[PDB]
Amino acid sequence: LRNSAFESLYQDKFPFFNPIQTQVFNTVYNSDDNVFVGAPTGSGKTICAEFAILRMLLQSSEGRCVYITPMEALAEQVYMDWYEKFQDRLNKKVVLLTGETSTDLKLLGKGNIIISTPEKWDILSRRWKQRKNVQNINLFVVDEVHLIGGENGPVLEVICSRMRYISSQIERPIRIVALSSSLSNAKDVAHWLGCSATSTFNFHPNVRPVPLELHIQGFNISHTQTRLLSMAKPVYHAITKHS
Amino acid sequence: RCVIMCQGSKKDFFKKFLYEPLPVESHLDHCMHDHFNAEIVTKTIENKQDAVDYLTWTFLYRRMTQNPNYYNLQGISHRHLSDHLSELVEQTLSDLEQSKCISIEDEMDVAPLNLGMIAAYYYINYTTIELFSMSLNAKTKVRGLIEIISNAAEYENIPIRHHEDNLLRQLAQKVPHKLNNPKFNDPHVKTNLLLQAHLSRMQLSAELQSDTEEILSKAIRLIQACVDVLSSNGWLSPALAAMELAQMVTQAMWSKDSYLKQLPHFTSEHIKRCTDKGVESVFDIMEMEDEERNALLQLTDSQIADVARFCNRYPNIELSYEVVDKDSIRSGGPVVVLVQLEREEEVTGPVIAPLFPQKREEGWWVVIGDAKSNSLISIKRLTLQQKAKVKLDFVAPATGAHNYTLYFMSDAYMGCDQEYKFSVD
Amino acid sequence: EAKPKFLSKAEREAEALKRRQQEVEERQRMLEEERKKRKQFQDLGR
Repeated sequence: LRNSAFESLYQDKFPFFNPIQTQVFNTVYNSDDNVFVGAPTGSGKTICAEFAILRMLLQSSEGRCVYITPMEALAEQVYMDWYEKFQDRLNKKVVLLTGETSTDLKLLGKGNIIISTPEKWDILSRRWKQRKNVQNINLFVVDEVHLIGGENGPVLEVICSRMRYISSQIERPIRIVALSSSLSNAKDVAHWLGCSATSTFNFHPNVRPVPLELHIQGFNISHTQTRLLSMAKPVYHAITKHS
Repeated sequence: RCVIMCQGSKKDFFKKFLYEPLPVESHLDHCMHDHFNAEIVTKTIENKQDAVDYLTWTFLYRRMTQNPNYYNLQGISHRHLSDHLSELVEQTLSDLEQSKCISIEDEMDVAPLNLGMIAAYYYINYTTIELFSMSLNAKTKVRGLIEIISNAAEYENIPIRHHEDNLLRQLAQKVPHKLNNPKFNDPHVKTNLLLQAHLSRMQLSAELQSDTEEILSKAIRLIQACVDVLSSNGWLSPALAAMELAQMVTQAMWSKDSYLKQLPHFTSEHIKRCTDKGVESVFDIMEMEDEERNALLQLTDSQIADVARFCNRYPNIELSYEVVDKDSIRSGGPVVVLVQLEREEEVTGPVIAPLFPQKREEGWWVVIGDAKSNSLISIKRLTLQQKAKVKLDFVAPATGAHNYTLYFMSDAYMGCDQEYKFSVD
Repeated sequence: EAKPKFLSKAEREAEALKRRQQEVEERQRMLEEERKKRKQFQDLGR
């Protein structure tokens, strides 16, 4: 990484990045393309989001990341992470949007890292011709775009499609960094978010820094309270066998 | 390590989708009408050709060509893709025009109507306002309005779990309005009972107040949508009923109870003792002395900390209103009434929300109407923080003077129903 | 081509009627050529 203030929030955490971040770093930090990072949950893709944010804060310090997480508790957790990381140590304003349109325009105008849920960014981006602060964002990170195939998932798709459509119209591209779980059809999420074939880092579920040993126990009990009570002793036996 | 205990019917479904990477498919074609309405009120979608052109920007277009049979397609050719997208858009825009949310002229060019502007302003499902403008008449009231708002499609994802039915039946015998045909498999009558139990500030089970906080997050935009649909429909009394419902759902009190249950740590002993003396409002109580504030009923030293900052933080706004050309107005001419809203105290913090989950900023409705004819003349929402300005024009018909009434109604607090009656022409 | 054009429902079902008329015409054409093949096979043994 380049700037000393940027390393001063990663010094004592870890000396070396995980191999996903090593492979993804030169495209996220040292390039300006839309980046898809498809890595399993636990690979540290939020540090790839932070690479994009450090690039956006290198290009000009009054830049504006917008960070979309599909679950509101994930938004709270990354707000607690990045308020300690980017506001305490880089003095860049990290705001987290709440469901009020009157104060979200103020938080978007005043903040450099705009945490959100899709429905909180949907009500801002629906009037993106009016709101200039929706237009000139410099980076749009979408954590966990693999939640596009679930409930409250069409709204995530509509706000990323709108954030690509805005970027097709506003004299300056909104650099999308889509983080996700490891996808099979990641060429479609790359083609939908403008990622290259070289900037689409779709990894495998076996690529994780700590290898997952996944055992699956079938319980052929069709009644579900009976299955749920028949699982109670194998829970303890799985605890004694595995950890 | 991860040990997934699952039914053996679901075992190979997990042996697929957890070791090999994830196939994601967009489900936008079922949840389409909201965003189509929203891009129509933005004038992004101005015709059906731009509806297909907007739909090409989605993940749905990119996944219809790689996995066609997920989306009821029969091929990836330009004919199949173009006609499936055209059927998708002409089905959703038929659903929006049949909802009267948009208007389709020449069968090609779409435009936003009133209901679509209301549905995309405060982020409401199109079928909820399809239900609102079809289900609010000129004589609805807060007794039925909670049935209207509880029937919103923003509440169909409330959870019905097992053992949820009979304690809701226990809730169906208590709350201040009864339910005609209550089926406790319904999400909607559950949100009706939970709205009433929040308004009656009843004790709840923890798993039910866990869903009541889910309800009240989306309640206030639904009530503002009711305010705006009755604003466009020109009905004074249901609009003021909705403005009353907005403030009481934030202060967790009923309308047929008096206006001091709003204050923290005040139970029915205070209602019974203040009715038997001659005092009913908080303006009937805040005009006392500190000892007289304490010589009315019980007291403790945290009560004096919270009730005093409650009286600090409620809106102390009085009026100023202004009419140009009072005698010199005739039939046909548009006329103004200008309102300055003299707030006499500092705003330090949001509304007091002790039972409401969100940090809400207070709003206002400078609304004018007909005290006899029940005709909603005009209304504007307002956020001020100090004495600000609001102008509002309208048109008066012929044969002379019309006696209008100006109301000032909030979405968060009692005791400020300032109405001032006057006449023009 | 690349950009999918909107086709109206009347225009879509007119295209579908023209399509199904085409393939019922080639089914009729293949059936009468089947009759031709059958007559040819029949009179080479008669």
